[PDB]
Amino acid sequence: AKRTVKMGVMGRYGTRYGANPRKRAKKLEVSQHAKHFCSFCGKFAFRRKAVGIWRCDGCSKTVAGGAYTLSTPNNSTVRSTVRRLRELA
Amino acid sequence: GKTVLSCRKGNGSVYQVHGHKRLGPAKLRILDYAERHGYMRGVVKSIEHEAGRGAALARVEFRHPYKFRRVKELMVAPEGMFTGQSVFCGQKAPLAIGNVLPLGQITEGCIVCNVEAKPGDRGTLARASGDYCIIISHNHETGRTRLKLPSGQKKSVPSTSRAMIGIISGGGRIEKPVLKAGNSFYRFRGKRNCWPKVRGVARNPVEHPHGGGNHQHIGHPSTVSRHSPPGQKVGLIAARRTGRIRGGKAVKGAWHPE
RNA sequence: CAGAGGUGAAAUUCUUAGACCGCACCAAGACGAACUACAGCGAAGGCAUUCUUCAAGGAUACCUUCCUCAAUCAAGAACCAA
RNA sequence: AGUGGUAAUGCGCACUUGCCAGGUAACAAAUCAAUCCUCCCACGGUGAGCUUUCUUUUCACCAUAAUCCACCUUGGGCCUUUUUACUUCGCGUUGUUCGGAGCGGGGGCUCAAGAUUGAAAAAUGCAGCUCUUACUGUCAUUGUUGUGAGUUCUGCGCAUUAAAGCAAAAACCUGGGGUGU
RNA sequence: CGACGUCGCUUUUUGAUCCUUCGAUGUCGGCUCUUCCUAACCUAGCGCCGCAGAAGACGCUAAGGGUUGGAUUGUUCACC
RNA sequence: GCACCGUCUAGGUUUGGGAGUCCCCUGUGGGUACCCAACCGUGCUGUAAACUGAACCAACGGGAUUGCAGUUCCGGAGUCUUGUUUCGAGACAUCUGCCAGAUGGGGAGUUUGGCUG
RNA sequence: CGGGUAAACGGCGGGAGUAACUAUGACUCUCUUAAGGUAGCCAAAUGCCUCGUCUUCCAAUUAGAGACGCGCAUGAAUGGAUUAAUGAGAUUCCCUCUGUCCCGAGUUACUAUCUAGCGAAACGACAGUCAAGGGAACGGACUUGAAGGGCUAAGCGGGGA
RNA sequence: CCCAACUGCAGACCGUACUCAUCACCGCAUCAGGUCCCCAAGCAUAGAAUGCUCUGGUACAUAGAGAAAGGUACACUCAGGGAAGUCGGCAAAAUAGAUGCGUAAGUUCGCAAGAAGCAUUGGCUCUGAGGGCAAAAAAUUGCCAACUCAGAACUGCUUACGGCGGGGAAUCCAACUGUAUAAUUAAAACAUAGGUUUGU
RNA sequence: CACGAGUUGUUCGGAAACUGAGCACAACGUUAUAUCGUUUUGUUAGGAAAGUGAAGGUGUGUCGGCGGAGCUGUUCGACUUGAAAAGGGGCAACAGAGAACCUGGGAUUAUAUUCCAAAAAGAAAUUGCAUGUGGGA
RNA sequence: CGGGGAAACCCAGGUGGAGGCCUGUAGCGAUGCUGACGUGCAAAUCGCUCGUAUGAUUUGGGUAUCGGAGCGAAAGACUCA
Ligand SMILES: C#CCOc1ccc(C[C@H]2NC[C@H](O)[C@H]2OC(C)=O)cc1
Ligand SMILES: [K+]
Ligand SMILES: [K+]
Ligand SMILES: [K+]
Ligand SMILES: [K+]
Ligand SMILES: [K+]
Ligand SMILES: [K+]
Ligand SMILES: [K+]
Ligand SMILES: [K+]
Ligand SMILES: [Mg+2]
Ligand SMILES: [Mg+2]
Ligand SMILES: [Mg+2]
Ligand SMILES: [Mg+2]
Ligand SMILES: [Mg+2]
Ligand SMILES: [Mg+2]
Ligand SMILES: [Mg+2]
Ligand SMILES: [Mg+2]
Ligand SMILES: [Mg+2]
Ligand SMILES: [Mg+2]
Ligand SMILES: [Mg+2]
Ligand SMILES: [Mg+2]
Ligand SMILES: [Mg+2]
Ligand SMILES: [Mg+2]
Ligand SMILES: [Mg+2]
Ligand SMILES: [Mg+2]
Ligand SMILES: [Mg+2]
Ligand SMILES: [Mg+2]
Ligand SMILES: [Mg+2]
Ligand SMILES: [Mg+2]
Ligand SMILES: [Mg+2]
Ligand SMILES: [Mg+2]
Ligand SMILES: [Mg+2]
Ligand SMILES: [Mg+2]
Ligand SMILES: [Mg+2]
Ligand SMILES: [Mg+2]
Ligand SMILES: [Mg+2]
Ligand SMILES: [Mg+2]
Ligand SMILES: [Mg+2]
Ligand SMILES: [Mg+2]
Ligand SMILES: [Mg+2]
Ligand SMILES: [Mg+2]
Ligand SMILES: [Mg+2]
Ligand SMILES: [Mg+2]
Ligand SMILES: [Mg+2]
Ligand SMILES: [Mg+2]
Ligand SMILES: [Mg+2]
Ligand SMILES: [Mg+2]
Ligand SMILES: [Mg+2]
Ligand SMILES: [Mg+2]
Ligand SMILES: [Mg+2]
Ligand SMILES: [Mg+2]
Ligand SMILES: [Mg+2]
Ligand SMILES: [Mg+2]
Ligand SMILES: [Mg+2]
Ligand SMILES: [Mg+2]
Ligand SMILES: [Mg+2]
Ligand SMILES: [Mg+2]
Ligand SMILES: [Mg+2]
Ligand SMILES: [Mg+2]
Ligand SMILES: [Mg+2]
Ligand SMILES: [Mg+2]
Ligand SMILES: [Mg+2]
Ligand SMILES: [Mg+2]
Ligand SMILES: [Mg+2]
Ligand SMILES: [Mg+2]
Ligand SMILES: [Mg+2]
Ligand SMILES: [Mg+2]
Ligand SMILES: [Mg+2]
Ligand SMILES: [Mg+2]
Ligand SMILES: [Mg+2]
Ligand SMILES: [Mg+2]
Ligand SMILES: [Mg+2]
Ligand SMILES: [Mg+2]
Ligand SMILES: [Mg+2]
Ligand SMILES: [Mg+2]
Ligand SMILES: [Mg+2]
Ligand SMILES: [Mg+2]
Ligand SMILES: [Mg+2]
Ligand SMILES: [Mg+2]
Ligand SMILES: [Mg+2]
Ligand SMILES: [Mg+2]
Ligand SMILES: [Mg+2]
Ligand SMILES: [Mg+2]
Ligand SMILES: [Mg+2]
Ligand SMILES: [Mg+2]
Ligand SMILES: [Mg+2]
Ligand SMILES: [Mg+2]
Ligand SMILES: [Mg+2]
Ligand code: NA
Ligand code: NA
Ligand code: NA
Ligand code: NA
Ligand code: NA
Ligand SMILES: [Zn+2]
Repeated sequence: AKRTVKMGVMGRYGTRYGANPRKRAKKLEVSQHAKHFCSFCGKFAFRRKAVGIWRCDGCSKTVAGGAYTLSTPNNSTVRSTVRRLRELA
Repeated sequence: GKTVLSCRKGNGSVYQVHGHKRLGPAKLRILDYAERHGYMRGVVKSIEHEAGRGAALARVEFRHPYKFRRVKELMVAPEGMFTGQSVFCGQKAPLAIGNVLPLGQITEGCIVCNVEAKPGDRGTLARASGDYCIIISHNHETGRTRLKLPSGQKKSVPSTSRAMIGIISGGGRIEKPVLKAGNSFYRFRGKRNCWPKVRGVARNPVEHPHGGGNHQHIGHPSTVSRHSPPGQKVGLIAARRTGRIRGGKAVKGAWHPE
């Protein structure tokens, strides 16, 4: 059976620190502990090993990106711009 | 009176960097002959975390250009760099994320990090996590490149200064609320002795200009002159304005006519 | 070079520290005039520069396929200008 | 002037700090299994205590150091083979898993913890005693069970909350080249 | 009982003074305990009244004896 | 004015010149497709999407002392220097001293009358 | 001199009249500021008056709570209002409970107490019964009276200002 | 000259007693204060709580006699009343383990909560359930260890070791965990996460 | 209090011999004055701080092969030409790193993994030199 | 792993062992008795009671910052009574 109604992993804080600060931290706390897709090896095995460090369990590759997610939205746009500027030359 | 805390920290003493457990300065490779005329190929060996720094660090192995040995330089890792990646540094390096190129070889609008303020300084700009510079234009007459700094300021540097393509890894760190005094305790454990912070109005008048009073108050304006001597220069130093900013946050810093 | 702005008329406002006006430019964010119609597309809300792209949608055409698989609805679900 | 095995890798095969590259030293939660030992049982020997009455009883003891030789139990890594292993799957943990980037099954290689045989080592130690004084001799005993309870040695790390990611060096080890050639 | 006036008493109020104490005389209130005064609330007598009775007013001798439990407030006072 | 100091090049493009496929069996092995000059270029043998390799202590070719081997230089690995390690700035700058003025409880020293029911 | 800036220091009005009974004042006039205290909150740990006024709590309420607001002198990061959880924080009431009390009683250990051994300190002008009187206006000494045989053990807190 | 198994010879320096504390150190002292590390038994029990005990250690801290008052206590009890005491329930009393049932307003949905409240518990003699190993519908046949829980009959209480929350309705303040005036103030003070501003 | 005794190590702890937070000798600079400052972000100092040495050539010693005990050439250790090695000398841990011994004793009045003597009660493990054997050179 | 549902998803059991979470030793502190003592055991101690006790935790050794200076989660606290 479901053990909490609204908070999930945030239930470890009890009644402390306020609902809005808990909600904002919950989104990043869930993502920083989740499995992210590995473009190499095609597995969902990327885990954070420190702020900005991601190591895939499947292929043992280490990637630098994102404090709480594997790839920030800014990096996705930057990757597209660089490839576009590379083809223009 | 007594020496104010802000002035006491200039002696160093117990307020210095907690440098133990740090891997060392992070820098680009030396701007040598191979960089100036060709390129050097390196292999990313590891991605490591250093205490007190949000951005990830990369150990890149190069061959010595003159001797039979390896070099193994340590630089700030851009986002997306991975172990086993080939890194190209030099004049002829292709435009790709993680490569280090002269600023004059980089197109308008390319996002760069680890930018050299002066040619050969091994990277001094856009080094904090999630930060980057935007190239505005080049001017071939005077050999200068114009870029937009992370603070919004516009700066011109020689075109021979090197930049790394991409953005610094570890972005989004500040968007997570700390929620706990203990979490702030661990954050500054690797940096220096600067936390917790005691308000000046909470101190005694012997220690701080804001100290004293039968009520906790600053009895004088907190905006102080730029010429005030140390011990008097506390509060809002040489503030151009105060209060809530409405209708656009202006670019902070000093005006540069360039 | 001595006003400009603005209104029924004015004044607040800007201006010899050069406003307004004139020419070619630079930056930034909006917007896509005329063509624009009792015209088109979309379930509605809505949708107007060009090029390159990605999934769809309708109509029409058919001596293709198939064989009642449908209509409308509590509950439930998704979308919805400002 | 090394050598065997399809392979994992095996074998007693020279020099190397000219040089170069790696490794050891070298760090890390919790859960669960748990070592040496400790404590309890069960059975059995030896001595002592209680003994108006009971008590096949109560208590004590029943020990094996380093260093070596030879070589079935668990856990991990790996090799080979069969892989027609995942279409309205399978193996495994108490536990968060895992697999065509090769799961399971057969057969193997290896590493780590321990069994076990023996040398050491009974010639020692412990307890009681014969003889008769000499801190004398003779002689008897000289243990095994436990799906019992503890026990961080170990399994155990690219290993913890983490905007916390957890010293270094000497010394040593192995290889790449080269020497021998 | 007593206006306009007038003569006193007291030291349970405050004020006035600055004699004693500044090489120090322990500050309010309450609790406890004893004693003293009388300008007498009750208790013993006795006068007088706008003193029928009842209940009271005023006054004299008398301080031997007695003079409470609580809510609020640190309170003294105050109030119920 | 002339002449000397004073000169060599990767690669790219196009002007002259001369000069050597063969063995073993359809396959395999070895080998030949060059030099010069002009123009550009400017010191240039590797990469233009990235997933982890190795590279040292020279071969070789000349000149002297068929071939081969000693002691040698030479080049392989261009040469030169009105000279600066290189880059940026630059005769300014607070860069150095001195003189001068503002600001300056950051700090120092001192003072903050008398009479008095 | 001229611009900007209050999440800089800070600041944020007075009088008079006025609605079919009266009261009150939506409304009006006038003096004036840099602006004249907005949303909120309150006799609040901030209100002088003050034990404010009303309701509630009690047999009885200078206490507590809820209301009201001319607020001596409330008020918005000199942060305003609210707030679950938390608190050796301040306050009021109820149940339970009791020697807190009515109103005290009994018992125990160790003392005190007596003995053997051992053995200090503080303090110490001299001393040490009162009444009244004067007196530096509160005497143990002085005046006039009243007491007072000497030496001792345990206590006790009136005095020894 | 270099390897293998031996063999021969030689293996220098300093520390080493004792103590580590209710007597060996600091506190003027053999001072109820302070002072880091290792080994750590049995029973009760959740147990490094607390109580008692084998081993080891100790009987050393001036004693004897011994019901005055008044004291101090890591000592108790008290009829009837039950906070009338007091500034104030200070102090004391009170609650109490485990198990089943049950639990309000409010709320940041996490709590509040052990909310509040009812009920059971002993001893005996039994009965079920919860396993391991071995042996060719083995859905049975043997052997055996450690305990736990539950349910019955009978029989009890003088409610009886230790240990172990009193609870509820509200206001004020601070969000919370923390810190902090060694030696009269632990708080509402400081910090804190969050918010804003300034310089660069 | 007096007198007289007691502390025994190749392996235990330290040092010899590691680095850490750090210190500060040299060097340089400063100060009227060094009794001041810098001195680990790989690291002193305008800074010539390496005395160590691949390979060779040249002699000696231990070998090897060839042809006629010697000769040539050659392998490896001793003695006499110079590749490459940037960044001076040291301290700071008796709980980090490191570290070849462990039982029995009737062996004390008091020390003991420290003492025990030929049956070392004994069983080991480790360095440094050598000799001989076996095998390569 | 059951149960529902067209879907979105929802409801039930178990497993697991998070937290500047709670009760509670050692440890680290010090609330009240305004208790004892107050020429003390003590120039700050004793008793009971009490806060906290996986964390901003406690502690050994070493090392670094001091006198108009140092250090201070800020009491003018502490810098050998
Ligand atoms: C404040 C105030 C007013 O209340 C007092 C209370 C006491 C005292 C002390 C004097 N009383 C007599 C003598 O002069 C002094 O005694 C001592 C021991 O100094 C003064 C004033
Ligand atoms: K700090
Ligand atoms: K102040
Ligand atoms: K103009
Ligand atoms: K006085
Ligand atoms: K009478
Ligand atoms: K504090
Ligand atoms: K010095
Ligand atoms: K701190
Ligand atoms: Mg200083
Ligand atoms: Mg602060
Ligand atoms: Mg203060
Ligand atoms: Mg000041
Ligand atoms: Mg304040
Ligand atoms: Mg303030
Ligand atoms: Mg248009
Ligand atoms: Mg909108
Ligand atoms: Mg490791
Ligand atoms: Mg008077
Ligand atoms: Mg006087
Ligand atoms: Mg006195
Ligand atoms: Mg006096
Ligand atoms: Mg007195
Ligand atoms: Mg009378
Ligand atoms: Mg009387
Ligand atoms: Mg009387
Ligand atoms: Mg000044
Ligand atoms: Mg001054
Ligand atoms: Mg005067
Ligand atoms: Mg403004
Ligand atoms: Mg108002
Ligand atoms: Mg008010
Ligand atoms: Mg007044
Ligand atoms: Mg009351
Ligand atoms: Mg109120
Ligand atoms: Mg005000
Ligand atoms: Mg105000
Ligand atoms: Mg404001
Ligand atoms: Mg007298
Ligand atoms: Mg007295
Ligand atoms: Mg007395
Ligand atoms: Mg010894
Ligand atoms: Mg000893
Ligand atoms: Mg001890
Ligand atoms: Mg001493
Ligand atoms: Mg002393
Ligand atoms: Mg105990
Ligand atoms: Mg116990
Ligand atoms: Mg005993
Ligand atoms: Mg004693
Ligand atoms: Mg005794
Ligand atoms: Mg004593
Ligand atoms: Mg008594
Ligand atoms: Mg009362
Ligand atoms: Mg009373
Ligand atoms: Mg009272
Ligand atoms: Mg109490
Ligand atoms: Mg509810
Ligand atoms: Mg309120
Ligand atoms: Mg608080
Ligand atoms: Mg806590
Ligand atoms: Mg607290
Ligand atoms: Mg502190
Ligand atoms: Mg204090
Ligand atoms: Mg206190
Ligand atoms: Mg505060
Ligand atoms: Mg806020
Ligand atoms: Mg002596
Ligand atoms: Mg002697
Ligand atoms: Mg430095
Ligand atoms: Mg160091
Ligand atoms: Mg040095
Ligand atoms: Mg230097
Ligand atoms: Mg040392
Ligand atoms: Mg020591
Ligand atoms: Mg050690
Ligand atoms: Mg040793
Ligand atoms: Mg001894
Ligand atoms: Mg838990
Ligand atoms: Mg806690
Ligand atoms: Mg707790
Ligand atoms: Mg608590
Ligand atoms: Mg202790
Ligand atoms: Mg007291
Ligand atoms: Mg006393
Ligand atoms: Mg405790
Ligand atoms: Mg000093
Ligand atoms: Mg103060
Ligand atoms: Na530093
Ligand atoms: Na508190
Ligand atoms: Na006197
Ligand atoms: Na007399
Ligand atoms: Na003691
Ligand atoms: Zn992967």
